[PDB]
Amino acid sequence: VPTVFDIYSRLLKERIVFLVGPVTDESANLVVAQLLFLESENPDKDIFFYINSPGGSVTAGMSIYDTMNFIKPDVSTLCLGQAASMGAFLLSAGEKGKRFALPNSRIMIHQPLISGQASDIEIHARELLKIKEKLNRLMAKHCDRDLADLERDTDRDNFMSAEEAKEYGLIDQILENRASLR
Amino acid sequence: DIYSRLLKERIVFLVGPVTDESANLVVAQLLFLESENPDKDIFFYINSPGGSVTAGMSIYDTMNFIKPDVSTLCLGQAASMGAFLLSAGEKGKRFALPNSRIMIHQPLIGQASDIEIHARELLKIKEKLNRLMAKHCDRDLADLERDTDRDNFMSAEEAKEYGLIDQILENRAS
Amino acid sequence: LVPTVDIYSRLLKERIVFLVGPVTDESANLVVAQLLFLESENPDKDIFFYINSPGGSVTAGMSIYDTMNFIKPDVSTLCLGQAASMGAFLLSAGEKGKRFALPNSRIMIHQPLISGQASDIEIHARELLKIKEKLNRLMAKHCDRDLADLERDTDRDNFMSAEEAKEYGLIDQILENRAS
Amino acid sequence: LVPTVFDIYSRLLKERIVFLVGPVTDESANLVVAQLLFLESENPDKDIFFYINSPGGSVTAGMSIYDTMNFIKPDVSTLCLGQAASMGAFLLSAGEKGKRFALPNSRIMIHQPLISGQASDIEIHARELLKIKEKLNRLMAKHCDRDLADLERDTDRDNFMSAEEAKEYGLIDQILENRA
Amino acid sequence: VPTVFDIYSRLLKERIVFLVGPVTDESANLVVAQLLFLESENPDKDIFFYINSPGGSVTAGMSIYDTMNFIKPDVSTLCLGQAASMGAFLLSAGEKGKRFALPNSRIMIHQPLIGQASDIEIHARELLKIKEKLNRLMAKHCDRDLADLERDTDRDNFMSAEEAKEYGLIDQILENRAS
Amino acid sequence: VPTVDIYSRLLKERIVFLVGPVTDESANLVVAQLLFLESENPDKDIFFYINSPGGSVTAGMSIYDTMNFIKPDVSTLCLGQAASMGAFLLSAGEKGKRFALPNSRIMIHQPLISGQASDIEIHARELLKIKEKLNRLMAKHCDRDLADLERDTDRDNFMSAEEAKEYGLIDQILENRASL
Amino acid sequence: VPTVDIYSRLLKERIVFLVGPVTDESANLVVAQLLFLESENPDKDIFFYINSPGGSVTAGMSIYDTMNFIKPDVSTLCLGQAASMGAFLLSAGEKGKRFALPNSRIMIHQPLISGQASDIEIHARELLKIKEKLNRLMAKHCDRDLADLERDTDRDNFMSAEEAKEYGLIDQILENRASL
Amino acid sequence: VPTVFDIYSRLLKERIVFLVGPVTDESANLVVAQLLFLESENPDKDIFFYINSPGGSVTAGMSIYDTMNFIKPDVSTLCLGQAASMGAFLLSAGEKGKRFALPNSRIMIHQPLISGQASDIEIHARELLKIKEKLNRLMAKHCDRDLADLERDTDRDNFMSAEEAKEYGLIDQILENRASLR
Amino acid sequence: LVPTVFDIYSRLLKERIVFLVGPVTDESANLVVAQLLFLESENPDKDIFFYINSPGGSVTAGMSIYDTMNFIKPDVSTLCLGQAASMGAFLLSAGEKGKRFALPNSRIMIHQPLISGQASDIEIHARELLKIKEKLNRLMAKHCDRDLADLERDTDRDNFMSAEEAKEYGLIDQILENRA
Amino acid sequence: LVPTVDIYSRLLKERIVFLVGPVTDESANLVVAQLLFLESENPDKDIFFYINSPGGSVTAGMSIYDTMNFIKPDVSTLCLGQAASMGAFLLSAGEKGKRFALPNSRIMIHQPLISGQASDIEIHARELLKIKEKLNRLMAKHCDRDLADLERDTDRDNFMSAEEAKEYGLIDQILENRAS
Amino acid sequence: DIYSRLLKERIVFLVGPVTDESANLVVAQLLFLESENPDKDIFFYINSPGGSVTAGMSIYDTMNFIKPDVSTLCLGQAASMGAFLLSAGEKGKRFALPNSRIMIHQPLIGQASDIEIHARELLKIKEKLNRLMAKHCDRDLADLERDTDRDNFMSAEEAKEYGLIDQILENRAS
Ligand SMILES: [K+]
Ligand SMILES: [K+]
Ligand SMILES: [K+]
Ligand SMILES: [K+]
Ligand SMILES: [K+]
Ligand SMILES: [K+]
Ligand SMILES: [K+]
Ligand SMILES: [K+]
Ligand SMILES: [K+]
Ligand SMILES: [K+]
Ligand SMILES: [K+]
Repeated sequence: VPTVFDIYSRLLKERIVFLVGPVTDESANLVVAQLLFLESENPDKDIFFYINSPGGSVTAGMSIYDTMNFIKPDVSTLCLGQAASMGAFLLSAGEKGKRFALPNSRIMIHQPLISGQASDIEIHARELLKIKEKLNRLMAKHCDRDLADLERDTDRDNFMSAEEAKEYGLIDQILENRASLR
Repeated sequence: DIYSRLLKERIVFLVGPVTDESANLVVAQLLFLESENPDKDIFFYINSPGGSVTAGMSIYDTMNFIKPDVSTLCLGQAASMGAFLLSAGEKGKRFALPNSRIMIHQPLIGQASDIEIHARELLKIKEKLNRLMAKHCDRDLADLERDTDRDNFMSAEEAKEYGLIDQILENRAS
Repeated sequence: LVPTVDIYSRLLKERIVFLVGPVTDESANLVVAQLLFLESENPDKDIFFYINSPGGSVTAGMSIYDTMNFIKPDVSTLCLGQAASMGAFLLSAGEKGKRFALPNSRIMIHQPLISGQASDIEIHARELLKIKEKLNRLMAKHCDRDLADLERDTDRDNFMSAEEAKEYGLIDQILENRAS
Repeated sequence: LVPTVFDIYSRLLKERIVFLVGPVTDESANLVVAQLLFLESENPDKDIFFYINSPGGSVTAGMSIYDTMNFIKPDVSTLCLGQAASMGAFLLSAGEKGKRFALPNSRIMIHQPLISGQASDIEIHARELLKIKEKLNRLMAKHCDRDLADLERDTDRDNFMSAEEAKEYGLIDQILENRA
Repeated sequence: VPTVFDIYSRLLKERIVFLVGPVTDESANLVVAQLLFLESENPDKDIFFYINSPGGSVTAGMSIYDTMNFIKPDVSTLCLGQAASMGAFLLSAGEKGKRFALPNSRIMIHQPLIGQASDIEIHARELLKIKEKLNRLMAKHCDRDLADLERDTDRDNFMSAEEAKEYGLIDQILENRAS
Repeated sequence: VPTVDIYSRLLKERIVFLVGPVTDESANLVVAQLLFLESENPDKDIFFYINSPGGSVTAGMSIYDTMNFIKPDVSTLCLGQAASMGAFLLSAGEKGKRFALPNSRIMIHQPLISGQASDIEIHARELLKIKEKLNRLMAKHCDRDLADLERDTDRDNFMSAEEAKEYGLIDQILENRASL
Repeated sequence: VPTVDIYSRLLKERIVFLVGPVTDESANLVVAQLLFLESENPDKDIFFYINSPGGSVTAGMSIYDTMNFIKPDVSTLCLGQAASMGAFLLSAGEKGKRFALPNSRIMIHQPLISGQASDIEIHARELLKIKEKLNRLMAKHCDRDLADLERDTDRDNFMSAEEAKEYGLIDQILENRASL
Repeated sequence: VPTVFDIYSRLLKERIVFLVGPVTDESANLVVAQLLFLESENPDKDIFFYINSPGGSVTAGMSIYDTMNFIKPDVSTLCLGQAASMGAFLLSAGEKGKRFALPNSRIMIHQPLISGQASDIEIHARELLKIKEKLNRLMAKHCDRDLADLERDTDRDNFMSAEEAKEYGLIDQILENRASLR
Repeated sequence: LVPTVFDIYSRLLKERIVFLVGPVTDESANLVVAQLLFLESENPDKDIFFYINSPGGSVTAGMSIYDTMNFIKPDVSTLCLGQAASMGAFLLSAGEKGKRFALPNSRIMIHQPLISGQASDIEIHARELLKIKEKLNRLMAKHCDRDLADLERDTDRDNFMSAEEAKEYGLIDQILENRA
Repeated sequence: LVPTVDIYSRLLKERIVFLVGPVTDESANLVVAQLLFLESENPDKDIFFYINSPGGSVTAGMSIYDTMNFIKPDVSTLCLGQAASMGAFLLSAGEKGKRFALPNSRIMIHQPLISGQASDIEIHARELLKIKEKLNRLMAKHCDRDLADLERDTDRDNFMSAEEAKEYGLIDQILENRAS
Repeated sequence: DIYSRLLKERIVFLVGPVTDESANLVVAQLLFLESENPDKDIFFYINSPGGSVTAGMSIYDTMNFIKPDVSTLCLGQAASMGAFLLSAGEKGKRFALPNSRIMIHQPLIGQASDIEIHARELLKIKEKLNRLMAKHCDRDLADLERDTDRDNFMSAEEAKEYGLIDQILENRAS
């Protein structure tokens, strides 16, 4: 990581935080920690959360989501490359009006998928369906859409261009260069 | 071979895990014995820890389909599907040797939509087997749900009291 | 590890043929060979095809299906244990009026599954979708059902009891014993 | 693992039926060669029935069967069941013209050759592969009564065909639904 | 396996049945099948059950044990090489007066050995029931007190043929066709 | 890594490297260097040196959109090779500032890849969307017609520096700082 | 193996097969068949069918010396392929009775292989002795000059049946029993 | 193995015995058993021992050697393909005057090679050297040569053509076809 | 694992020494590229000393170094220590003429390219490999002041050379025994 | 896992360089780099090269050897533990009069060891034999011994005590302490 | 780091197996400590099961070569080459902690010609180490051959009586 500080620590001084690759407990908590630090540095200035992720752990992603909502600074989100599954959930969770994608980003949403005794399978199946239901409800809220839309649109993999994600309510604006924003 | 010779005495064995292959071999022997003589008892000796539910159901439904009475005998152990099949023997002709042990328990083992479908199917299987075992044991479904929630080991005498077998045989003095 | 009197050859004399376990080229062709043999021994007598299978290769299954329909004897089918996917397809393909299940059999139906360059992925995706359509049209015919029902009812795994399979049109009768 | 009757495949050999099932290997191909030579020796004046359910395999092992078919006196009638892909399709199309058949739900697939050191050696083996590619196209066009350029176009990528499409192409002569 | 009949089927004509190596469901049931076959052949003649086994599955061993007592023929036992754990249990289960060992055989006896806490509890309890029943039956075979067997199986207990005769596990040691 | 580290020292000269496979992590490191250099001075050119066989399409698009997004012109330099997504990024450099060294090689091709039919259908459609979008963008980079890119990427297409320049993928070949 | 076993039945017709790699065991089985046929009748031709990619040089020499040792002429037939030691044995057949089918292929090359310098020296010298001896024998089989074989086996040399015949490796190409 | 008897059992009726591939306890004892059987069938008729072997276990080879010397029938030996190490030892052990090779056979002789505490290594090293010495002495006897020749000529791998093996004393005659024998 | 002085290789970089050790990979080659670019930036008027002990590796990674050597202003003097084989020899011979050296017991080896799908793809990649083979021969003949046909002859198989033989060939200019 | 005051860098200040374990390109080049560094720090002061190595790559060892002889400082060598094969070669290559061993060191010398097509095996066998001759000539010079002695004495592994190595000419003195 | 700090107190550790790398790290620390002060004692703490003979000899010869006295201390265990090095400490300054254990034993580990060469070398090594240990212990070579034929475990007191160490230290009260 090229020092100049290492490059990512240098960009954190500009209040940029990256989520790259799969969402795990460790990658999620490092994002969380940066969020908490930037709030400590300045609780009123925007934070810029750059997401390039295929998704990953649901609980790890929820640690990021809840921290984004907790802290005082607005967390603006930007998809580069892709935001799929939990990546898309988090992209759509950015401060409304400050959710962005670059022109050739790809977004994808879908229902939960997973890798004992019948009693235990019942317990975990019921929990998995509650998780599916909660994510559809939260996403509907982010997207300003009907819950029935999210139930329909996550039954199988739903790949979206940047424009399709904006029309869906998942992001607010597509930025090709600086000139954009409106 | 020894097992072919004993088939001539109308003896059929279930030994070791219940698989599609081991179950169907039992099914074929049952159908053969019925073809040779549809009216004479068959002796089904079970020493098995269980295995596949559908493979076991192929044996169960064959036992009930064919004309011969299928007498069952537990030697060593009959656990899970082994115990189900032991209890399925013709009533009055279900036996265990004195130091046999029985064990009964509930069934064991993508997208959320698919997990839901399969969990539902597993719970349907669990209830059907409990209802069928209750019928074999002349007990209630609620007793079987109770008593199979975790592994439930039974001696021969305990199995007889429960209704899974009719008699314990030390020797031919019934 | 077969007993000898072998048992499956002895039962082939009673015109009984088994499909047990996954459908592969080798397991399917052994069935084909038995069907052709039985037709050779007597072309007018029914054959009894006992099925306990989770399915497998579609093309291997189609070799069985087309042989069942080609040969002169009626092929009666019996599900014991389970008939899932291609197994269910074959169970439903037996001579109408002679498709049976034992009472605690399980049937399951679903759409095709698969467990390079974009051009080639395109060619193979199109072929898998053609297979999906053909099997729905064929199953709808076996079941005396509408294509739109089969398309719907196979989108995900669809488990059926013996009585549900009868109501659906996949089998004709449930047999509890030799008095049904 | 084969039923006894005295082995079922040997029993069907008495009916002049020869199977090719699964991948074409030196050993599986020579087994077909051996059966063809045997059937010709037993009676050179009766057709042989070559049933194919194969995804293909080694080109050279396939040519050993091909040249044997054409060498011996009997007409080798071919039948596709399940599938005949790559070398399997080549051999299906090589059956005596007028005696090439498919069952209704069999599928055919044709394509150009595939393979799964020093530059001088890469050159040598590459040259041989393209020689195989051109030869097989020339022979397939001959089997299909088609122009070489059609086969060149149609074998660049995997080309799947239903029995009706394969008949229209010239690879088979007739589709058999049953004994009618 | 050489042929004459293969060698073991030929010795079945002498009513000799072998248990060799680890006791498994499959090895145990093959023994049961031979015992049942010999009883059908002649229920009034003794069977000679030669044991060279380190032990194995308790339930597989019990299937042989109960069959030995179930069938009409006397089941004479002979240890060659070793009879350890379940092998020793089966050796001592022979018809009393007809349990034998060769002079350099070795016998060994010991106690049985091998999820959610609830399941561990269930299985530990079953293993301890196994422990008590096995001690109860061995004391019966050896004509000893339950407390002796409890004491003497807490850890591995190796016994010579003479020691095994002294304990009550066998009746006679055979060097030649002696007795 | 020699220390002054060598890559940070060259970052001072606005040199950024893409070496080896394009992954989420290697692509994002480039993005961070591009963003950093923009912060340091938004009007001076950046020199993006590429020796890469390709890799992830979406990881590469993250580099692409960043190149087009920031104010600095991103000049590209192929050294060794620029294949697939590497060649894509070489061609995305600011028109007039795309270069290769004389024995560099470029290669272009259509996308490559290494469940249920419904899902296979969804991903096949998305892959063909990717193929079309990339052909559309490359045709623009090269000031060529889409049908030329469709034709010219059906299989691996290797190009010398001189061939890549004529194609419109690069602007100039640089032997030294006097070939400009 | 179909039963009459198929290979024993063809052994009655003095047909012996070499299929797949030449190993000590496959080579010695051929030797035993050749010796047996000599015992049955020492004056009638033997037909040695070869579909082999080669294998062990010494195992192959055991076949060679046996062919030359026994009284019967050993006619050879290449089907599929005869490569390396396989082609060597094809060419060792009784001159005038070496054949190939029309789409057979032959390949020839120099020996291939897959400690202390003193030992490496010993085995390198023995391998070059093998190379020379085999080139010397092949030149004789083909009625050609040694320098031609040295030149023509430096790398893999693939030959059609027509090319192998012109070379002197085979005598005739057989389409059927009328091409003779 | 083509029945006609299987082919090798058929050739055993003509008193032909094969050793093919590596010499192991099991392959050696099967050769031994055939030797004992043929002696039982007829103790005065020659036996023909065809050898195509790279060698193998020294003790297993010695079981063959000693059985060949024990039984009443002469054991004539024939190398086809190759006879290396213990294969060569056994080839050279055939009845003198009846040791043969086909024209392109290869023979090879060499000293023993092999795949704890120093005391144990000493014991096994001393045994290995005794084995080396005994094989050189026995081979010298088979070859009618000086022991010093065998010590020299087995220090490293010594590959021999059929003619070189005949001149060495290892075989008696090379047979190209039936006409040979003398 | 490098001694501290501030790292030893960085310390020798202060003396304008650059090492290539072991296989040429994208990452090891770009590390050399980076050091060359750094040394030119620090002082374009001083020679760089490129010490090579390498068995070769990726041709394209080697070309990235080659083109950089020729691109930058400094003379890149090369020195063989231990060995320079394949791409290592190519780069050694590419040093500024008059400044190519070997130590007395170093060894050089040159050879043609090596490599360690569908026939259409085999053709494409084979064609590129032979293009690499001809290009490298043309460039080596240029480095060695020799005729192309000499390099064609002399690189067909592994060609090992002592320092004195490599000097006579034209690959190096002088052998250095010590500082004299 | 080095202690810090790191220890090997601290001892490099006293002009001590270690070779420990197998000789590889990387371990040899680290030594070369230290030798060149020490020469740079002071070209007239002795360097102390401590060797505990079983040997390894000949070409990597030759890179060390030629650097020892090239640089201006005398390189004194010290064997501790063992110096086997290339380690012994390097121990013996130290400045004459300044080659030492500790009293319980072990030295061992032997001929080279190595742990495709006949043509290539020939080329490489010839190169291994050239290496064998060069190392014998060079060791004979270091030891002030005849080539015929080194040829003889390296045919198999030859272990030497410190006193035997002195008598042989490989070292000059055995050092028991700083009073020898 | 902790070990760098203790090196400042002239403490050097041998922990775990003796390898070329672990031995040479010890050698380098010994030479460094001598360079810093050639006259002050060095404290070499050994907890080792042994390992490579030649790697151990590199330490041994360095201990004897450098000017500083090398005091040795066994903590935990010193077995095989660990025990050899413990006994090699400057006489009068070889120590063990009270529950240390020592163990001594003989050395442990192609063509017949090569096996002969290496077996001979192994037996030469065995005798040299026995002669050297005898010297350290003020014992006879024949005692050491006797007493190392198989693993010979010794307590601290047994090791002191044998001559491998001089004193057992419970604390600084020598
Ligand atoms: K916030
Ligand atoms: K019944
Ligand atoms: K029909
Ligand atoms: K024909
Ligand atoms: K009894
Ligand atoms: K830009
Ligand atoms: K002949
Ligand atoms: K004899
Ligand atoms: K330059
Ligand atoms: K010097
Ligand atoms: K000292």
